[PDB]
Amino acid sequence: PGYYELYRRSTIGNSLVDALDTLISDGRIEASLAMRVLETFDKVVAETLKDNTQSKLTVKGNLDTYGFCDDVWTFIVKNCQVTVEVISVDKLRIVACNSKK
Amino acid sequence: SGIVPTLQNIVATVTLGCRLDLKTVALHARNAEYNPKRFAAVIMRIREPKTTALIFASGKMVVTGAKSEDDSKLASRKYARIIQKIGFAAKFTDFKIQNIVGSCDVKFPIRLEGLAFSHGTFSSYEPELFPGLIYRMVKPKIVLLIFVSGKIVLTGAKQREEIYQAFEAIYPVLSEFRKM
Amino acid sequence: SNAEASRVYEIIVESVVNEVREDFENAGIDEQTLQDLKNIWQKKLTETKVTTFSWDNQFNDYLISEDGPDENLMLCLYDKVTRTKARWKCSLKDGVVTINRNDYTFQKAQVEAEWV
DNA sequence: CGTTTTATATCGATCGAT
DNA sequence: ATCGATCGATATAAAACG
Repeated sequence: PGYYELYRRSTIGNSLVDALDTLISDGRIEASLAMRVLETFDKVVAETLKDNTQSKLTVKGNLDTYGFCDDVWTFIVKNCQVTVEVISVDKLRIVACNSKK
Repeated sequence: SGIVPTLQNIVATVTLGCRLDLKTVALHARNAEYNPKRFAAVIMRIREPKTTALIFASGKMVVTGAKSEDDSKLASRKYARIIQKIGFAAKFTDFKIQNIVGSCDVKFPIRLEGLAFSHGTFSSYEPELFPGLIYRMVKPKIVLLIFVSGKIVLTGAKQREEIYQAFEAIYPVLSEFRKM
Repeated sequence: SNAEASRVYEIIVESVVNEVREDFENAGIDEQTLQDLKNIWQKKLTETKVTTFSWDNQFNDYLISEDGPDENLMLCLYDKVTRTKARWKCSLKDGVVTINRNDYTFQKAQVEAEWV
């Protein structure tokens, strides 16, 4: 009964893992508490991106690799144009989960 | 006739002779998709020759999209080679082409309903369902999809020669119902 | 660089701290430690420099195969994936992406890549 | 039964778009 | 509400198989 954990691999999620690990190594918290924070994070990111996101970007390029396993799509786009709101990107890994249960 | 149908698709089967963990294949092969909930096989594609393979847990697979007998065997060998490279005792066995599809263009229009009424026992035409006329040829046993445009689809062949013989046989009747 | 991303990040850290305050108390860990987590979390974020924060002034083959501040990575949800021949079209939503040390967040993303 | 390929073509759609 | 548009059938052969 939870949310996807892919977001822990993002910049903000990875920073949280860092902060969480320093407190664990300092013995300021237990690893279990750290894991519980990560699981709350998963929820909060999913809700924050759903309710406080407005931008709509688009990616155009050559699909170098694709993959679909366990209800997860992975794409490696090379030599593409990412337009936000235009960005040139040599390589871009896209990992996505199902919007449905 | 002066025209030679173009082979557009060849379906072949290959027994790799060894059980497979589809979940593992999907994990180590690139361009692979595995969704057992809808199909109990791993779908994998390669670029040379541009084809798509259906790999099963039984170790057997189907290779589609090939445009020549050679590309089909060649592509089949690459898929088997990947399965091996992943870690299975896969072998290239029982290669066999199961279906060849070809298309043509006689260049002229065709009065389909006249062709259907004339060859009622072989053709089924009902634009409501499908715009093309379905001609079920007896010898060779090839199914043709005849369109008003002059475009011809021939399928059901196991030898590329059957597509050719099927087209030669139908050309006279196609010509007979040419809109002119 | 990106206002939206900045906003989303700040909302996430403040929101996560509120959601776990109850678990810290339940674990015997005091409020200062929770705050410490927020602080270290904030510092780390600033160190990455993927966008600017309101607290920044305080911190003056055929087989599968990388991941770091230099990997351009998009993590998100998918509405529908479809391909015709070698032309793929991906409708994405609620995602975040790091492109050349800069972060962006999106409501919707449209992908059009050709597998060739 | 579902999935894949592929040529071919027509009839509703929803479809951003007037 | 209306466009050119792309979208999901519709039809064909055939194998794999849970």
